[PDB]
Amino acid sequence: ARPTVFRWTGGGKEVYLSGSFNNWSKLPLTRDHNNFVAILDLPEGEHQYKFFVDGQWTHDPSEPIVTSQLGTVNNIIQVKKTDFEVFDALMVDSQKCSKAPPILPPHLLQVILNKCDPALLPEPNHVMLNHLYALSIKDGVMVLSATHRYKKKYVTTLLYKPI
Amino acid sequence: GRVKIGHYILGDTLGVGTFGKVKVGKHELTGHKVAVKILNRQKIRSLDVVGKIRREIQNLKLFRHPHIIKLYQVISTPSDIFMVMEYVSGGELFDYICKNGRLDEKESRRLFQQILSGVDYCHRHMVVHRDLKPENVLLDAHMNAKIADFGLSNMMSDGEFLRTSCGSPNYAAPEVISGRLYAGPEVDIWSSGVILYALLCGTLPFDDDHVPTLFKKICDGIFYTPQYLNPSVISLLKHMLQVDPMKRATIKDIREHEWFKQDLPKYLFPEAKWHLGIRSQSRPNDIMAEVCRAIKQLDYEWKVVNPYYLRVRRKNPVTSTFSKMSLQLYQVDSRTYLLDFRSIDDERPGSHTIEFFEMCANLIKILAQ
Amino acid sequence: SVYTTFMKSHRCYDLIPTSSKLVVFDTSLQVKKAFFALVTNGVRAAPLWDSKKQSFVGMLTITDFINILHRYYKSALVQIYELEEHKIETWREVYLQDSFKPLVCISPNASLFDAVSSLIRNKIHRLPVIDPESGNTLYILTHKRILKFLKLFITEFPKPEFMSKSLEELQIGTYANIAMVRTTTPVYVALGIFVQHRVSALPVVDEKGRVVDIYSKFDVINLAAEKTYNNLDVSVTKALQHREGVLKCYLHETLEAIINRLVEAEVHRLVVVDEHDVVKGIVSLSDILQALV
Ligand SMILES: Nc1ncnc2c1ncn2[C@@H]1O[C@H](COP(=O)(O)OP(=O)(O)O)[C@@H](O)[C@H]1O
Ligand SMILES: COc1nc(N(C)C)ccc1-c1cc2c(C(=O)O)c[nH]c2cc1Cl
Ligand SMILES: Nc1ncnc2c1ncn2[C@@H]1O[C@H](COP(=O)(O)O)[C@@H](O)[C@H]1O
Ligand SMILES: Nc1ncnc2c1ncn2[C@@H]1O[C@H](COP(=O)(O)O)[C@@H](O)[C@H]1O
Ligand SMILES: [Cl-]
Ligand SMILES: [Cl-]
Ligand SMILES: [Cl-]
Repeated sequence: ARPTVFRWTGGGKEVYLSGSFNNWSKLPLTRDHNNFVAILDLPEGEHQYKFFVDGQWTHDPSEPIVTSQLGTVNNIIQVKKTDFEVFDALMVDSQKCSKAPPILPPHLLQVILNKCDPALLPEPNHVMLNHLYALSIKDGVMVLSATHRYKKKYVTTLLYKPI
Repeated sequence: GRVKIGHYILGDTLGVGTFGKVKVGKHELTGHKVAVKILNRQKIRSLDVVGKIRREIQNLKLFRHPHIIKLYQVISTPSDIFMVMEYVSGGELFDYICKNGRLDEKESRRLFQQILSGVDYCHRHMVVHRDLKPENVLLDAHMNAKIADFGLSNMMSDGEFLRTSCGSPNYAAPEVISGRLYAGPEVDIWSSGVILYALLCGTLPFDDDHVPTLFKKICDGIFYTPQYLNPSVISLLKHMLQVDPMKRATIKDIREHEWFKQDLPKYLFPEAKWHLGIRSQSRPNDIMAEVCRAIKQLDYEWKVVNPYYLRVRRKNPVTSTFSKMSLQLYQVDSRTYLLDFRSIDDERPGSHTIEFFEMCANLIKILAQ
Repeated sequence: SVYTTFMKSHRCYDLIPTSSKLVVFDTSLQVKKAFFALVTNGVRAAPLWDSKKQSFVGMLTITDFINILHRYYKSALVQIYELEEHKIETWREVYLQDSFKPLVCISPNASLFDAVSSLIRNKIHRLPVIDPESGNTLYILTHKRILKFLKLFITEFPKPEFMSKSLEELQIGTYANIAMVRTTTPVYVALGIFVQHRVSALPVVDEKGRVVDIYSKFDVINLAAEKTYNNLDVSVTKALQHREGVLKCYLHETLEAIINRLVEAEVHRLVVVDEHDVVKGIVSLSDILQALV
């Protein structure tokens, strides 16, 4: 089974958990600072629980409830399959969630084309990759340049395009 | 009456990090100790930090460096997420520097090397741990440094910058406190620089009770060098704590420095004018008004993210392939403003790189400078 | 064969340098501006992008300049109007009118053996590496780059039976009907030999049969560089004045030493010269790779 946390946010001297999972037997919760807990595992399905806070039977109103035919207000927990796997639980949580111009960084002003083999160029900073650089239009033809990385090697492509 | 997660009994609280509570965990049978970060799913969704945690877990799982706290396993419950990590007895490095005095040149170096080794491992894995302070550097039984709390850390994407002004003001880089766009590693170098000073002096290089003068002091990059400080380390601190990120030291520049190389153990480290886009001198809103009247004129679908950041798409007339590129208007000076063209990697066709140049050439031919 | 199995194992990607340059010309670009760009950028070949077809149609090399120069030169007194005013697509449709040869390209994932075979199969020197996923050209692979890589393995791994064997006993390359020029020979005539014989270099000989210099296809690029292409009446020796001692090999020399001599001097071919310093044959980089594959 998958471990489930039962935390009691609220005061008290003695706090116990009673549930469908343990045949409604009082289970004492451990207190750290001020809060009371119990990490026990439950089979994937429907479970009903209640708390015994200092001689009083209460349900956590922040958590979902279910009123019986007999008028028994108990807390309910639907332990889902997604709640056990980390990336499955984080995926369902993302789905559940439903000026002046920036000052130019100096990194972009640094080029690998201006600063031996003419084909060979220095390794560029990850930040200047995929950025478009161009040359002043002389003889009515535009020159464009950009550095792209393929696997672990870099390729700076020059395009001579007339305009 | 034992609180157990996995097979460890949860104990006392070690502290409270970026997004969660950290507790000790002693094994039911072996007595092995772990540090458990407890993240409440409902709380980590109240802040839109759900993606931040997904990435942090992904990264820390793949990592395995001797000076970075190891993430052993992640246990998910319907209520919370439990991050099981390695436990170190020695506690905070900050506390070591407090209870005991400043470290000697030998020990200061030893620990600085270990920290920088880990800081390098992070960068080499495109992970930039922002918020790098001696409070976040932990120590083991044998005095070994260990980088912890990757809560404020972010990824280093190709072509993209970072904006978040995260971490302690004393350790934050001038660009971080100025809220300017940064690449990533350069801000960790500044943090590593202040950690180094803290080790050698026992005090902070940039500190004042008055916050405005502290920020001035950081952006002025001026700090006191005590007489006991070795001029070689003073030259390292000067290079590391440079206000200008282009004049600032790199892990390579540090590796090469004389003071660093001394007694450095083997296990720690391995081993014709061009212009960026166009410069229109018009009003920032007037430039954005011109580009939208130009993007639609060339028949291209776009989605406005920021009043200065735009994402555009165009369908090929032959291959019918849709290619993407992003536009961003930066401020060069008080008088001049520049538009930036960045490629967006998609997912047989034509050619992604040349197709991107074709797009830009169209919009440049009908734009200023 | 031992070297053939080595080439079939290593991928094209391993030959691509850590960070490189790649010049791509649009087919609509003026052909004179295209050759001047090859010079200014310092690249011997460039892939050609057809904006209408949205694909790399071909490559623009020095052979194109050699072809335009010879096909359209009238005299030094009159300008080569056809070279001055022509697009790349306009001349490509004239040159490849009857014989239509498409783009020859290799994948970075494909083996070096396939790349070496593809060069000889299509009788070319420049092979562009194109990634199938992106479609972008990454690096232009040559014989010199493969030979430099192979020579690094030959010196570390044990030398075979033919490594210690002579060049005459193994018979590698062309030895009959060698295309040559003289000192008094003009550039236009030399360019003509390059056209019909389809060879990379022409050895320059003196009054006697002895070889004094070597006029390569690379030395033609100097005319575009110095802006001296309009006078092709000039002698070969006069053209070579812009710039070394001539490198030669003998028929009795070993193949391993011949391979080492080429890569150490960084040349495309060595001249097979006899005792009296006269030309007897030739051995190209393409020939060595042929026997080894
Ligand atoms: N991949 C290719 N696709 C199309 N044509 C090509 C390719 N490679 C070379 N060519 C053509 O082959 C001819 C001869 O080229 P080549 O032998 O490679 O010359 P060079 O030795 O100067 O590089 C030229 O007309 C050139 O355009
Ligand atoms: C009182 O709570 C605890 N007590 C433990 N003891 C060793 C007594 C251990 C762990 C917790 C805990 C704390 C939190 C939390 C918080 O404290 O904010 C959020 N979600 C939690 C989930 C658990 Cl299991
Ligand atoms: N001057 C030359 N005369 C005759 N054949 C040559 C000459 N130069 C090279 N070859 C041959 O041309 C072929 C291709 O070589 P290359 O174009 O020089 O790289 C090879 O078979 C060479 O032997
Ligand atoms: N056998 C040779 N000896 C000396 N130089 C040579 C030889 N063959 C070619 N060259 C020179 O190599 C240059 C051209 O290089 P490439 O054709 O790329 O190998 C020219 O400067 C030629 O003069
Ligand atoms: Cl804390
Ligand atoms: Cl320890
Ligand atoms: Cl301190």
